[PDB]
Amino acid sequence: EIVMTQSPSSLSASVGDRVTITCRASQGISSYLAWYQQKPGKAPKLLIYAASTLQSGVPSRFSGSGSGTDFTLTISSLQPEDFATYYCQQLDSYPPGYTFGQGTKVDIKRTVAAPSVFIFPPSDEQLKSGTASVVCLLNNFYPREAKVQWKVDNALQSGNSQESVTEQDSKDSTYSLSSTLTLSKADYEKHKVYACEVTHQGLSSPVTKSFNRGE
Amino acid sequence: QVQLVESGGGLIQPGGSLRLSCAASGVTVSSNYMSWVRQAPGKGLEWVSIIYSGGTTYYADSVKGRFTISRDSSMNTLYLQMNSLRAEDTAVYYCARDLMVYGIDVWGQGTTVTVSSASTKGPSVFPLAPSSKGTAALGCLVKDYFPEPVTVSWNSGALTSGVHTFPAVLQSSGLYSLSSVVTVPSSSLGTQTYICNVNHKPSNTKVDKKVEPKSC
Amino acid sequence: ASVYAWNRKRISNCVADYSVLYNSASFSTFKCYGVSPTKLNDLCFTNVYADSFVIRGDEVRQIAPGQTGKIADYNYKLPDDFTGCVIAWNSNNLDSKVGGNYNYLYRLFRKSNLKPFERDISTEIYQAGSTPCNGVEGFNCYFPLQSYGFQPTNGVGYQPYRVVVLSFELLHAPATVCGPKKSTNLVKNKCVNFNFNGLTGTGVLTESNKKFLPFQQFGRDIADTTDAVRDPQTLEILDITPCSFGGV
Amino acid sequence: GNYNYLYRLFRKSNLKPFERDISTEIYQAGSTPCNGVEGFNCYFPLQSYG
Ligand SMILES: *[C@@H]1O[C@H](CO)[C@@H](O)[C@H](O)[C@H]1NC(C)=O
Repeated sequence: EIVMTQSPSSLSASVGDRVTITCRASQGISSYLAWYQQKPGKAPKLLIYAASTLQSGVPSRFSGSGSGTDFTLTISSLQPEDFATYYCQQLDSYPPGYTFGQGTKVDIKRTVAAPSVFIFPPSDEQLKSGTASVVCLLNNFYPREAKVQWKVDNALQSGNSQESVTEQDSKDSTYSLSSTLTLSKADYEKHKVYACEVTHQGLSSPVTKSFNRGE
Repeated sequence: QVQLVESGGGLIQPGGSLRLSCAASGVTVSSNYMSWVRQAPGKGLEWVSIIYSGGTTYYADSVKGRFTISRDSSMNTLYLQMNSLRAEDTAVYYCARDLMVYGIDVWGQGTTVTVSSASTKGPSVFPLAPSSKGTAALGCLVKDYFPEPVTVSWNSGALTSGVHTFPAVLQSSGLYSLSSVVTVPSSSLGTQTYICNVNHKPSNTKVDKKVEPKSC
Repeated sequence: ASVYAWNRKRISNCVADYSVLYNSASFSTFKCYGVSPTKLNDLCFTNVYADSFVIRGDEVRQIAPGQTGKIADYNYKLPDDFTGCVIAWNSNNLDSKVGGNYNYLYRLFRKSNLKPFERDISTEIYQAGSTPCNGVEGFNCYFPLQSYGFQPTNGVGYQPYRVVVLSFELLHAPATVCGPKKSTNLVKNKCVNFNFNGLTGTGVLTESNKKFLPFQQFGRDIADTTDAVRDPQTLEILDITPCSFGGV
Repeated sequence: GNYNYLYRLFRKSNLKPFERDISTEIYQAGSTPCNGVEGFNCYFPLQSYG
């Protein structure tokens, strides 16, 4: 089977920047490649076909190049309407199917901002139901990459949490992230110290917010 | 007017059946390679099926023996018949005109398919109280509802600055959860009431939850 | 040839040595439908057809009865009742260039499937939409042929393979293509069961005394019995004396 | 597709009346001895029905 490796997973770019997105075929596919653009909630939009031909109606700042294994998309001067996700597609593959790259999100570049971290205990109302939700908030941060680690009595917790990220804010270009730790009431009452540990480029060292159950 | 318009999507229990339509204008469906491509939430495009102009059809392994592609030349319409539906079939389904080496140039707007055994349920709204320890954060946890969507406002629309309503996540239980947060001056936590307004039309549920500083 | 314009050589009036073909280590695909390869040398047919072209490796599987795909539907179609053999080998060392070999083409657009052994060489602009084309390319108006552009760095699935389809046709007309049907040495003065050109019998072959004409093959006694034969290889006339027998 | 039903595709000679052959010996379709190893011109005599 032929594998498509796309890189990077994300890049940040200001308006006017030259953007470059890379796609690597695990074996030679000659020119059997196409590039697409896709925005949240919309369908894909074809940009380049046959590795290097510009689809009709696509602005000339888009260009594709490469043949064989290594392919690049190029946006010579990034415009505001070009912030989207981009990915490559191997053309006319076998077995039947569409092999797409993993995708490259192109977000708006801005100065680094460290998150504000807040931890929220489960409410008394929810505890009466049988389930304890613990929520960790990462407010107005940039860039998107961020690591959240839950600790329960200093035990690092994985497998019982889910995360949700907003889209880039239309005024200050930051992200916000929430993390929800779900436990049974019985488990929750077996432990005292609940904390989320946040590491981020804006923080010189991991920031921890915690509470003690019942205080 | 070159466009593809999909329809037929909806909510259906596992094992049910569903028939998607794709009405074309400009493009002639029976003269073209026509594909169905789907995209699960947060996942990538997954090819489903294709019908050749000469009549040849192919299907993804995951849908073989359950899905059937077809077309009505007189209606210039493409169809996908989906039987024995499963939870992991949940996705937006696009129809597309394939030009092979010339790429996929015409896409539809997409129709949404949701397959789930979950029972329609209005959400519980729990407070996320500001901690006792210049600006404090508070919010509302909108837990265990189905189906999407819910909308959230603060003080009936009077509080919009600094509000962040996160996209919902799907839990192992098959129900959705979601949080809405806002940051406010610490100095207001005693003199300003904060209520979140939660609306969930599928269950006819409107809930207002007052979020207060917690009393130790 | 390009697959859309596949080449056909009609072979007739000849002896076919199939040992050259099946005993070859140089073929990567060799599938026969309705005939055993080894057991082809003792068969006669009225016509042999040799169709040849180049396709992708991923497309080789389409050269078979009852297959689908761009090649089987729009380029080269075998019948469901195919009696013949499909032979294919990788030719990346020959049919690919470093810039890409664009000489080999395939049909990409066609309204309906080819009938078996049909050959469409038309270049009419393909009308993919509602408004007609009138020989003008453009949106919804596509040149029907496309190029493979074989590059030597391609994976096997995209590398060129040469394909030869041998069809064996048998009509109500005299057969002109048979297999070798070799012979052996002959022994004299010993009772043998013999089979000359068209006749068979049992007897002892001996050096003769007759003078057959240059065109005479089989002798005949007065009572319509074979008496002498002309050896097909050696221009010598052999008398057939039936092997000794008698009552006990 | 049920493939539990098999049929023999090759044999060095035709079966005699009421003869039963269940051997799984590799049929040598070419001039190269198989030595019990399947491959080119070395086939498993049985094939499954579709
Ligand atoms: C047939 O071939 C043999 C050798 O293979 C040769 O000696 C003989 O003269 C040939 N006969 C004729 C009629 O050409």
